[PDB]
Amino acid sequence: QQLIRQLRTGLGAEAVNKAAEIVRAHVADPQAQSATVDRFLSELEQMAPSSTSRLRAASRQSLAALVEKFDSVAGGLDADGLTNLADELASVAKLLLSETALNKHLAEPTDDSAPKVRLLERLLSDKVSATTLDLLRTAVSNRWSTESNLIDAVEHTARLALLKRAEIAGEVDEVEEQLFRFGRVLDAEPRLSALLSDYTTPAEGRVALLDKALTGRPGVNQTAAALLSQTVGLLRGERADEAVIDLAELAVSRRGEVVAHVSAAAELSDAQRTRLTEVLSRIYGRPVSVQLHVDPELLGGLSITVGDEVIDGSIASRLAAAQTGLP
Amino acid sequence: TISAADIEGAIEDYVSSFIGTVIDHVEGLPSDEHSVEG
Amino acid sequence: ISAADIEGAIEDYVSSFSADTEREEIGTVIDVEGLPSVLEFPGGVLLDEHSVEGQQVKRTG
Amino acid sequence: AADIEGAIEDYVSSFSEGLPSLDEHSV
Amino acid sequence: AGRVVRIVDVEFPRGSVHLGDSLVRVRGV
Amino acid sequence: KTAGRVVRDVEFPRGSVPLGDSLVRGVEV
Amino acid sequence: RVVRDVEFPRGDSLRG
Amino acid sequence: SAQGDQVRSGLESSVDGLSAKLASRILGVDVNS
Repeated sequence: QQLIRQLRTGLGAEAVNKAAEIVRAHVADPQAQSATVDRFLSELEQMAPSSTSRLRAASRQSLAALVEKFDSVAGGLDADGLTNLADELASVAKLLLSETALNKHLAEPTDDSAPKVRLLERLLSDKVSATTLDLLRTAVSNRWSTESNLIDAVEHTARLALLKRAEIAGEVDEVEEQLFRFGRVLDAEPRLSALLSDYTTPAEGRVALLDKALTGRPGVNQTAAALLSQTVGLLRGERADEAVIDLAELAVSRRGEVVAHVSAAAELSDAQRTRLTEVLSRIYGRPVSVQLHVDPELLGGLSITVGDEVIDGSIASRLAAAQTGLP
Repeated sequence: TISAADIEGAIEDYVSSFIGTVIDHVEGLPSDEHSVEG
Repeated sequence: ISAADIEGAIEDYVSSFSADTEREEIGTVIDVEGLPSVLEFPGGVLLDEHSVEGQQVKRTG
Repeated sequence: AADIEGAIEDYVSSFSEGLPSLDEHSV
Repeated sequence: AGRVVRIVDVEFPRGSVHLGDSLVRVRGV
Repeated sequence: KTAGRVVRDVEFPRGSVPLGDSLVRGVEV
Repeated sequence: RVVRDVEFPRGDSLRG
Repeated sequence: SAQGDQVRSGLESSVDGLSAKLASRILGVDVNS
């Protein structure tokens, strides 16, 4: 049997190796790549459908209320007003982060919030516009599980304002594309992301670095530039690439869609893109947005990933599974 | 927005101005800092 | 030795080799985040809301 | 990546409780 | 109704509950 | 590069780690 | 004033 | 071992069919090579 086991192992090894060579040769043609992608899309069609997450109950509900109030207020606010609101809210968030004593008193749970409103108004009623102060008082009125959730809600409202002005201009697609490109480049260079994520370094210096190095280029969307500058400035021990990924995810989620970091071997034909979007939307219920990565080792197929679920169709993964099946 | 020493005064005023709730411990009752459901 | 059976073993193995992609849930070692509906680790090595370095972890289901 | 490297080196050079020279908080 | 959070802590609607924050003592079931 | 620095513990760039937060003052490691 | 501890105007300068 | 070495070559000729079938099945489409 030991001779039999050795014979099986060796024969399987040779067969799998030369089969891998055969696959590498056959898929090398772009038409073969497209055929594999189409087969995977058909399989996904055959596949059956499915069946603010770091926030506690009180903070979840309070942020929901603040977001709804912002949507109510900003429905009639214009692009310049939106930019002013976003800048003001970013400034207020920086103020809270710097002045911890003020933050704790503004974010302490209470049954009557009148003292909070009095503090806010007697503090900065005139320094900021009416909409900014209205949102701030709505935010402090509610109950936050942790005092940090207050700053989170403030920066979230500011981000929503910037995404709203993006919508008003019409560059939602372009701003989301810029955000995802920025996230990819930050991921590819962990050293820069580590440098920017350090809050202990002055925030303004980091904003200047991002402007002069990455965000300042002829082909950078203004909204994406401002939004990343805001996020990097108001950073609290959060890795920069994670922050920009959250930015892009929120930007898409405003439209009800979801990020699908599809990775392919080559750019998908527009018909393939529509097919993929449709199939993924029907699988996961709500519509989705497809973001393409290109990696030669995939040898065709698609390695889809949404949230926490991965559908690994790469031919390389299939080959590896073949090489792990030999007795 | 500008941070100025006046805010250090403002907080004091707030503290001067300020029924309990069973958090799990009771919050409120100003008359540790966090606490002494529903 | 009856080499026919030795060849036939691998013939059976390769035939009916269905590695059809299956929707799977993965997490990442954090110091294991993810796996909301919860495990294999690379090399065959085999619980609150926040978590259950950086390597991918697959649940055996 | 030439521009980004130049800019980041420029910034870090310019940049270069307390007593940086034990944790990111204090000694 | 409530859902499991930790494994056993159970989150519940605000007024239909005791660790506080509506909690008591597979995820999301 | 892939060169860590002393924090307390050594902090390495993500992906280059040989404690979470990529950990395992400021002198290269 | 007293919080827990006594808080004085300016760890970090440390009911009512 | 001697018979093992013999069977090495005795079966190395026919590994080609096994490997072609493996590649075709992972691709799902028959491979001529």
